[PDB]
Amino acid sequence: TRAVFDGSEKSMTLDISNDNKQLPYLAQAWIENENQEKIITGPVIATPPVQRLDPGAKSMVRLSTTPDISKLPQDRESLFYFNLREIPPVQIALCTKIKLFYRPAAIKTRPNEVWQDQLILNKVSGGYRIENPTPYYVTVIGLGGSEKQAEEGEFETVMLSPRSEQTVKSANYNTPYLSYINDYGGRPVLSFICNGSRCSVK
Amino acid sequence: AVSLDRTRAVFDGSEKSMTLDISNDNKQLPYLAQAWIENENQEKIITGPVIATPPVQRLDPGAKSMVRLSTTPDISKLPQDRESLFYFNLREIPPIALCTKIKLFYRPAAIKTRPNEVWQDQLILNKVSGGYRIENPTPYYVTVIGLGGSEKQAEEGEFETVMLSPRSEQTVKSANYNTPYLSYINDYGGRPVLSFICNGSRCSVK
Repeated sequence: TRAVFDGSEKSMTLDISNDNKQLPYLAQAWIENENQEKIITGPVIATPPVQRLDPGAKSMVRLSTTPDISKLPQDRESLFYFNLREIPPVQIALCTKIKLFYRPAAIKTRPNEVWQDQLILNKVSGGYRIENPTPYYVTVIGLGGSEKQAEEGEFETVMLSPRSEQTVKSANYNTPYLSYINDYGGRPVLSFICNGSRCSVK
Repeated sequence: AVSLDRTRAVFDGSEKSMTLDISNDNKQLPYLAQAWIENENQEKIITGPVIATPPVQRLDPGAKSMVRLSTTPDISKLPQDRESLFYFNLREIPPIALCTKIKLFYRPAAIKTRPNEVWQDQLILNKVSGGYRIENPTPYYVTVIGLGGSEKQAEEGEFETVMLSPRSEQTVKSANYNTPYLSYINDYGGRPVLSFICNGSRCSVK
């Protein structure tokens, strides 16, 4: 659901398949920027745009970077979405979107480093203002009053941009807990300790 | 699996908004429903002039809900003498999503119709080589769902559904019937069948 790249490889292929055992499908592929608008001008592209996949048949999509990848900020992450839509040739289709995180080598991490423990919760009316002081995107799943309640979250509540703040509507908890998705797809839980209006990771 | 209450919608421009019912038919798991508007080119618009709220909502197992469609003040820049086409989109997110797209016809208040008013009987069928050049001289989109040499064939026969835009024409491949029968879908989901009389290459409704 997420791929991190640094632009050292100009191309990548994804394996796609028609999982429908009976009908043929067209598979449309395209890139969107972080605001989820289609971009056909780079700096990440996908080919081919369209292709027919017969029942049970396998194929691939090629993702490439263009020279304009180097005009992106080099001290923070940039986000793209790879989109796949499958429609038989009320329109009902299968639609997938994978998050592509452009992570410049200047901000490459070590595997035993957790930047997500720098999140701050600010107690505001009707919820919290979360600060992400890091150069990376932080995908939050659950926010609760216990590890259990944070672990139950089934969806991505909010996604925090590099070096940013966002307000989320939430009940005020004495002991706030939040789960996030890491680079490997896991969902660790953080516990916060509050001091009046501000809570930091224990 | 989130489902919609209808397959097509008409936005009555004499109203400020309208609502669409959605329901989570999965009784076991919760889903997120993401809703957005597209323009006639199937391009996403998030500023107006037609908006869907909320953009994203949580549906609990078996829950029912709704999506509200509203106009911004920019809606007054669309043509007021013809309908405009938008698409209403719905994406379900499981805890491999499904995406539904219906047509949203925006009908300005100036061309508001009476409930038993028919305009699809103003289509003109022109016999061209290989078929018919169909003209829609009205301010509405008209969807033809069948064409044949009898009432039976217009309804029973398999036809490629063709949508005509306001005040335009489209050519469809077909046999040359002496007396053509055309079927369309109205705003109520009815499927009336028209019969044409051709004098020369021009056919109009009896």
